[PDB]
Amino acid sequence: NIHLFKQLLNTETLSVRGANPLMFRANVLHMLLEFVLDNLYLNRHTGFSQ
Amino acid sequence: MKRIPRKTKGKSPATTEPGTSNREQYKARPGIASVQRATESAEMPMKNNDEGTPDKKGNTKGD
Repeated sequence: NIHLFKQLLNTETLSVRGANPLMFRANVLHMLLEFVLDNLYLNRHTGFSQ
Repeated sequence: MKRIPRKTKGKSPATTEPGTSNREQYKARPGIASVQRATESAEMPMKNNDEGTPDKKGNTKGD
């Protein structure tokens, strides 16, 4: 799952399996922002059955 | 005895160590080649300025 922590500032990371530790906080912050944004929805009422 | 030519005319058991594997993924920044090219031009000494000085015969050379 390394690729989810290297999409902000790992432009110089030559390896595809590696990631720069020093941008972990930035990557995690962006990940949390997307986590919040992806859930902005209103729960809808569908219907039931006994 | 050894010969050194001149540069100017004169008067005339297992062995595979567990750490020697090569797994490199580092790209230099700035690159080695670029800075090497620049510093190689930096190495060159400044040119000679012989004008106005005499020669072995005694006549000053220049223009």
